[PDB]
Amino acid sequence: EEVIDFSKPFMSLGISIMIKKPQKSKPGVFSFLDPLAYEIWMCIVFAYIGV
Amino acid sequence: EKGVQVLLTTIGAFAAFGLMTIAISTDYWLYTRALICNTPGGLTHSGLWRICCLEGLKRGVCVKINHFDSAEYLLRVVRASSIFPILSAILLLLGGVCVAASRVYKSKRNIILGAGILFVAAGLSNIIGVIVYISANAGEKNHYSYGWSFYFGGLSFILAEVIGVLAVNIYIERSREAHCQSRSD
Repeated sequence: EEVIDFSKPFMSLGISIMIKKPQKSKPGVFSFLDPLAYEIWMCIVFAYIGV
Repeated sequence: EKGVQVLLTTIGAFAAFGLMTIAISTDYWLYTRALICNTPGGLTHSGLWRICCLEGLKRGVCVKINHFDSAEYLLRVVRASSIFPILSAILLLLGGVCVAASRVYKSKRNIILGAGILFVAAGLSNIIGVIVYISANAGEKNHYSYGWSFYFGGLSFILAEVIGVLAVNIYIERSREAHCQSRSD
């Protein structure tokens, strides 16, 4: 701008983050526990013990 | 009788060992389509170690399989080593040897027991190897199929379990005979 003259921006932008699209993750061993949180499983174990 | 049961046990041990060695050495486990076939890809028949192209310009050439996330790494290692089918074959061999010894040291009754334990453990190891193989093949190129080597492994598993059952029955009969003879004496 010190040596030329600009116009008002015709397109405003900024820095941003590019990532690879999340894919269907390869199922993990012990993915059969995913429907319930770990805390539920531990409470189940200790309720079994207590009962 | 006892003799025929022992004969069946030894025959089954030999047959299962042979089938499993054949399946391991053989390279006809999986029929699929692969990118590295010189033209989604070309037909291939694979195994545990090497893969061979069929119906292609590079027909008949067989090349070592290029394997390669901690769990994925461990699975790849176990699949590459194929330690579980090999262990199954080794345990079958040792069980057959123990049976042959039982054909000599007729007094020691805790031998035809080790044979049965080894046969059952071999069946379990074969199950594990099959699971590992199937799991590792999958990734994330269709209409794939399994060959006669895979079913040789399955037959080996079935035979091993059967002969383990027979060996345990033999141990039962022998221990019962000895115990009844002793108590009545």
